[PDB]
Amino acid sequence: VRSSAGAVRDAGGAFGKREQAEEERYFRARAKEQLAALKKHHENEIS
Amino acid sequence: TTGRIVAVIGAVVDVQFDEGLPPILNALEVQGRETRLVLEVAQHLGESTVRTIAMDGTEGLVRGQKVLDSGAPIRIPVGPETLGRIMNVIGEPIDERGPIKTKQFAAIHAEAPEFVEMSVEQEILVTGIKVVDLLAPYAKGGKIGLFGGAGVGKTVLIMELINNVAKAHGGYSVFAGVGERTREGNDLYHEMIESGVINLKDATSKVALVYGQMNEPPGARARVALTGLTVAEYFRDQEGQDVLLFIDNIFRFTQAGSEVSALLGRIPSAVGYQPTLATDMGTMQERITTTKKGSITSVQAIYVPADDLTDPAPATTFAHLDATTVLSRAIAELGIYPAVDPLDSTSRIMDPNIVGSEHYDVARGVQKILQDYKSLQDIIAILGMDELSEEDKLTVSRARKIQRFLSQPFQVAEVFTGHLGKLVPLKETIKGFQQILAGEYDHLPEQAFYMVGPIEEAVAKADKLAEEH
Amino acid sequence: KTGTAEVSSILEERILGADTSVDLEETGRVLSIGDGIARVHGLRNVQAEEMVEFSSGLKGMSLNLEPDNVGVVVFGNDKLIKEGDIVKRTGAIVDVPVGEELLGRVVDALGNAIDGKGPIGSKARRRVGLKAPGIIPRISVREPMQTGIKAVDSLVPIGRGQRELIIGDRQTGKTSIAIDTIINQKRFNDGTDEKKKLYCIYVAIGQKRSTVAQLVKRLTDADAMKYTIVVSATASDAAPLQYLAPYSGCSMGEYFRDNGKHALIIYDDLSKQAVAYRQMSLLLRRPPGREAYPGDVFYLHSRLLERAAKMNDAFGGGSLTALPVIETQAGDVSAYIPTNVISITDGQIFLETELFYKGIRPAINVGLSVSRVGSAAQTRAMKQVAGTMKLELAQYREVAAFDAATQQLLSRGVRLTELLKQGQYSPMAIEEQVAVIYAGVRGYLDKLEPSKITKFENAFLSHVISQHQALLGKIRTDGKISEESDAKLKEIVTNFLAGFE
Amino acid sequence: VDLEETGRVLSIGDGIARVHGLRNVQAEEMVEFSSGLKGMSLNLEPDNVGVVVFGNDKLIKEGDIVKRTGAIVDVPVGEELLGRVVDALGNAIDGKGPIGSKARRRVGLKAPGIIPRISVREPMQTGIKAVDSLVPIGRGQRELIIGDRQTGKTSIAIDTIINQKRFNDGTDEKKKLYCIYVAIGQKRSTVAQLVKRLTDADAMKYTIVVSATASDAAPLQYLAPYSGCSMGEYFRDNGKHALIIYDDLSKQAVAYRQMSLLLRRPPGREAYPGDVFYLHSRLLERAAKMNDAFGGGSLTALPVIETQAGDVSAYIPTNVISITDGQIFLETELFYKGIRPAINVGLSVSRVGSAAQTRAMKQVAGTMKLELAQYREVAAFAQFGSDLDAATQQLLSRGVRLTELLKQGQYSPMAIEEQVAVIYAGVRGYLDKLEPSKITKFENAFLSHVISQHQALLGKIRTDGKISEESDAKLKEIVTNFLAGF
Amino acid sequence: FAKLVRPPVQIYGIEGRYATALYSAASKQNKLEQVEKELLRVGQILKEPKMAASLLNPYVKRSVKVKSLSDMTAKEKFSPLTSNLINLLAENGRLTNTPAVISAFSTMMSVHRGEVPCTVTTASALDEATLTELKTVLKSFLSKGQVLKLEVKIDPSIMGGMIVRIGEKYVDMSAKTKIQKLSRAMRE
Repeated sequence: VRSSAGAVRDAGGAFGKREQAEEERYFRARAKEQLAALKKHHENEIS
Repeated sequence: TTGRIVAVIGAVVDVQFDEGLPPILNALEVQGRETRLVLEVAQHLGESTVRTIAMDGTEGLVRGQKVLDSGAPIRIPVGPETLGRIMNVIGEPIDERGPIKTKQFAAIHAEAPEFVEMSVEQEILVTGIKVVDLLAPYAKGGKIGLFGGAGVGKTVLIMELINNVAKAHGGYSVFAGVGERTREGNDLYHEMIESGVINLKDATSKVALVYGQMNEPPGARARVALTGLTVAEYFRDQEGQDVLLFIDNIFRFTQAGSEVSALLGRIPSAVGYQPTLATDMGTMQERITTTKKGSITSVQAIYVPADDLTDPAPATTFAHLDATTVLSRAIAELGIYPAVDPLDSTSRIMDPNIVGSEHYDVARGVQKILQDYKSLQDIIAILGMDELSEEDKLTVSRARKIQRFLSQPFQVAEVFTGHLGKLVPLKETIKGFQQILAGEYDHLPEQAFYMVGPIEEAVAKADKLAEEH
Repeated sequence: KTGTAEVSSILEERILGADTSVDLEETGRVLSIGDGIARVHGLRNVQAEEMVEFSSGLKGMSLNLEPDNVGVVVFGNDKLIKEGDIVKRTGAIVDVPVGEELLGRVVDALGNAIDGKGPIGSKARRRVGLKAPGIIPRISVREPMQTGIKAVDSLVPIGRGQRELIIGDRQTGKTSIAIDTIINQKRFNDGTDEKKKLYCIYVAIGQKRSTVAQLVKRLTDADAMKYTIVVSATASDAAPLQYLAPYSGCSMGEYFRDNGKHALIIYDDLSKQAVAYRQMSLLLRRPPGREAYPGDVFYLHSRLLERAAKMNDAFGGGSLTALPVIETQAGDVSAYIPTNVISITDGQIFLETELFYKGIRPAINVGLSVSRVGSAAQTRAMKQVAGTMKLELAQYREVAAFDAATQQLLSRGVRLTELLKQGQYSPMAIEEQVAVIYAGVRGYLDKLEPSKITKFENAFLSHVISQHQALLGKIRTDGKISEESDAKLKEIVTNFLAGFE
Repeated sequence: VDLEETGRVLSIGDGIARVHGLRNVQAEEMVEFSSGLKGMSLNLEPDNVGVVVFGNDKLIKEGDIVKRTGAIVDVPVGEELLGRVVDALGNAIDGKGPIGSKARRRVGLKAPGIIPRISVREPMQTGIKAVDSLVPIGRGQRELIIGDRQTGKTSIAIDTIINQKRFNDGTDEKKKLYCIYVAIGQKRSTVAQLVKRLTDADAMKYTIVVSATASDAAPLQYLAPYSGCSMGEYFRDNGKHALIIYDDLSKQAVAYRQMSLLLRRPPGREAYPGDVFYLHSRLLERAAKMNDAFGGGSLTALPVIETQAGDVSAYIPTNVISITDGQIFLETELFYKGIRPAINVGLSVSRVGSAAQTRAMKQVAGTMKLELAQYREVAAFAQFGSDLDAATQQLLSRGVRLTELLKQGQYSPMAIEEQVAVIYAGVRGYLDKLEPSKITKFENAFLSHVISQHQALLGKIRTDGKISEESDAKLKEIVTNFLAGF
Repeated sequence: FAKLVRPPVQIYGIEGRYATALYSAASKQNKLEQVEKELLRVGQILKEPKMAASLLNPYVKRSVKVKSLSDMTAKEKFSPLTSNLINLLAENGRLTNTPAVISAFSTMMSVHRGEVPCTVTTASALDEATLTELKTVLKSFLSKGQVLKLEVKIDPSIMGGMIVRIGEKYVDMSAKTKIQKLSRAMRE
């Protein structure tokens, strides 16, 4: 046999559900980061 | 001679004909039925009555019904002349317009391309499709299998791709609703009326209508394979125009020959199919394509019903599919629209000698990056982005962005997808790929790349987000 | 093959030349009396799939045919059958009386009542041999149909003539789903718009006598049964009987809808139909397949499903609507019935009995239902609300398993999902549905705790009705985006919610 | 009427030929029908014989009086087709015409016995780095090739052939060999590309064409095993080292399956009958070297294994493993993970043996494989990566360096000694400071530097086949210049 | 569903069904001996080699087969039940297996004539006078209607004793069997 890369995520069970949810949490943190940075950049380009 | 109804549970009928059994591929009409009921002689059982493939409803028949022996397959005209109406394989124009009579008329049972006389090159039949160009660019006139499921975007992506390419077919074209919905039949009729690549009243028919609908039983629904092969041969020579061919769907079609095998008492395959159901289907795949005087840019739908990726039906599908279109219904479940199985589909125009070293290399690196995305996804599922390494969190964001940039909402999709189509330029696609490799939106949100066209358009969308934030 | 009459049963009269007198067109002796698998001595001149009438009145459906022997169907419990019996083949495709005199009358497919409401008052006998609609005959249809459950009309808008397929397994409220639709289909059928006034069809296959009587109590209690057709194939429903019950619905739908009735048929489950047809084929010794089931159930069931046509202008203008409800084996999507419907359905609904296992009642399998019909048959107001609601519920689901602003979003979406819930047997008009939709799109109680919202939603519907029942009918008849009714809603929302605390 | 060597079609359907007559006709012979259809029957009923339509017999109506020509399967022999595209029916393949092959060898070819076998010592021209590295193929070897859709299986084959065709175009006295490889179950476009590249790769110089089309007759698919067996035996008993490639193999299995199914013979597991052992191993067991008595030729075989979703328990695969003197496990996800070659190495294995292994390349592989396993031994740890034990970190880097070297180039065979040299440089630790993303281009550039300059030392080692410590150091210094100077 | 006259003998197979039908047909008019002679004659009449060839000719029409059969049966001036039975069997293609049915009906008519089976075997054959004596010996075992139709046999393979099959009774006095029993004892 063989084990997949993200094999559990491939299965995506409650573990995979957690994978999705933590992706949500961390990627949303980074997304707020990128969005705030872009707001700052827009503020910078305003002048 | 003339067969006479003898003894049958329906269409599996050896009709008593005074002389013997006609030659192979014999399709004879039932004299004495409600409608023109052509039945195909298929079992060389002898007995002056050959168990014959009747495509029609057998009800009402009385034993002894003497039928008209023809002796060969159905003959109807072909060529680009028949274009403009919608006709049956028997030639029955079901466009409520009577016989759309053409010139080139012949029987359907024939051979495949010659061992020395076909076309021997592959030309990328580009269409500017975001994902398809991004990784798996197609080619001219090949066996491209559309691995998608039922209600799985196959008809949705089909509408998008029809809107994209069909309006500008190289020559004439053909489309088959092989077991398509009758509701879909009427809707597709209205759509062709509103499509112009084929025009109902107008002679703008760079396309050919064909229907093998689900309410049409297999006897016809399983039989239109030879009709499509002959139509492709015509577009090669008789219709003689650079033609892409649409035919959907074949899963219920090969399954239809399977269901027929039982009446044949033919051996159930692994999925119960006819043992030679594969033989025909592979041979069906061998009939008409790009050749010296042949050319068929036929689009082949690879239905994976029940999402059974390794289906024996999918097995035969992969067996001859010169081009692969692997959907990832999981991706669509994740909201992907496009949603293909990226590291899965194969296409020859994705090669350094073909795609160019840059494009093929970029696509392969994208595949590797997405593989890492999957791998580390579970890894995170264990730990999470708390341990996200510098190379890793970077990889995570980049892979999310690649997935985002993968999809786009079309204008025909804008009916549901809201966003109208973005005509993705190939150079724009490769440029967005290189920029993402650089990280063109490191400070920005990848969600702009989602359901988007050009990467610059995504930068604009992210700025719009900055406004809406 | 076994020479059936190779015995002197016919061979004696053969060698003695005594057999010549046999009625050999549509009658004769039984070439085989056995297991209801009927072979008839002669009657070779009988039509195929024709009607056979035994000398004991029993009906025969000759499908298989030896040259004169046949495979015919014992339309009844034949414990009294006799060798060589006489079946006077009626020679006809099966037909039975049709007409909305049945709408409000509980008879069988052959027009046979079981509840004692009298002989089939439905007008004319229709042979179910109905094919697919024509390209000229058929066109796109997008008129609304009676949904009456919040999310039901919300995301899977009910089209007048749309053929549903609602995935929900054993004891998943599938019957409850049908009852909810009927209560929704009641007020629509309980309307003066003959298009809305639906003399329609609904049935639950394998509805045993107790199930039948309970469903009858319900439907009559609904009084929409008056404008409804309801047959309950009880525990003894014959394999031919249950098998053609969908065909009975097909002929009935041709009758009314093809005469322009915007009407709906609800038959389930075709999986039981597979069991019945397979029981026949086993009795027929016919070649079996997956689960011994025939692989040709595709076209056979297609005769009903694949002919899905909402009566267009050419078909009278009504609707020949269907509402299948799928029942998973174990989530066995690839089950013969399940894979087939998947391979067949173009659009289908799914219910999450796991959410019902989670306790949600109702518990539709969010996302898992498919509405390729889309919102074209929902209120453009409901369509506008749903444009947002789709993303709202998605995000509510997208990160349901817990940013704070994202936390605010998740709280709002979870509260909204809680609000969208409905009770047991409580279908109604979509007006209060759109009212709560406006509440959520305004988040009119997203600050009220879902437990506080648990009663706040009811209080909101109540205070709105006591405040804008007139404006309710206004937005209703108008249908379009009522900014005036929108501001009235904002005010009455401040009233209901703000005055609720 | 005829009842000895001519039958008359009794009752048919789907080519199910059981004719009346030719009772005294011999068994297993390809005979002409009343439509002249030269075809073979096996199911000799008491009353008839089940005849397989050797293709499509639409030109044969029922009742046809088939004349049992008493002619068994006979196919040509001799290297006249080496480079020529021919079909098994005496026809051409690409329409490449008469190969100048005249004879036809009856189906009566048996596999060699133990005495008729010869010890295998030929290091196979593999053109794929790890292919020759971990385990090349002996003189007449037998190694499975497990793969999936568009898996690069034919691409690994192309690497081998490109390594092979040079000597096929060449003359190296121990490398003089015969080549034939099947494209069974092949699309017309695929076969056309095959012929076109065989020309382009010059593989159409010394290769005898083997392939079964998608439209190829199922009986043709079945005889194709026998066809290749006889074709190989031609040069094998002609002392020429020969090669077979059962590519694919499962297709003919399904073919004979449908055959016996029509014949109503018992299906067996997955409808596969025992011939998966009997008929398939009937050709498979011959994967050896014809003795010096049997000519001294080698009968190599390269069967192709379709991993149907990795159907590891395929009765096909089941027989294969019990028969496999070697197998090709492919870590296709690695190609999907960019690593194409996608080597399933710890998964890969070969039971043919090292009697055909260059003791130089053997010396290289002895450490390369141990390092690869040790890397694989804790490669899971690489995930975290951080705090890597210095021994573990170094083992990983060696494995990391190898992973950089792990890839392979389509249709890009190379010198085996070149790979031996690259692995030797690694063994020197001479690659420890090359960034793996660039270490690949590094090794490539050092390779170019040698093939220009140390090409002299390259031939020195090659013809030498013996790793002179001085020659070893000379290559080491050439590489050190190439790399430090990279 | 004819209550066909089961002959005193009952047969099985397609031949058995045909035999019961013919027993009904003949017994209707009891032409057992008459049609029996007819069938004994037809056994060769159809055994005309060209007749068998045409019947065995797969390239021969079954309709034409029945036609030529009718011609040949009128040539025999076939009895009515016999003629229509010949036609029916040809329609079934029973011409391939007609002689077996003839033999079965023969057995039926013989048992109708009380065909008491008997088969006399021993270590060999023996005296004809002793043969009549043993026939008488069996006669006391034999019953009413039981007419001695013995199958005499010589069997040196039978080490000794006498193997007398009679109807169902099989009296194998075989001293080969005695030897077997003796060996069984000699073990113990």
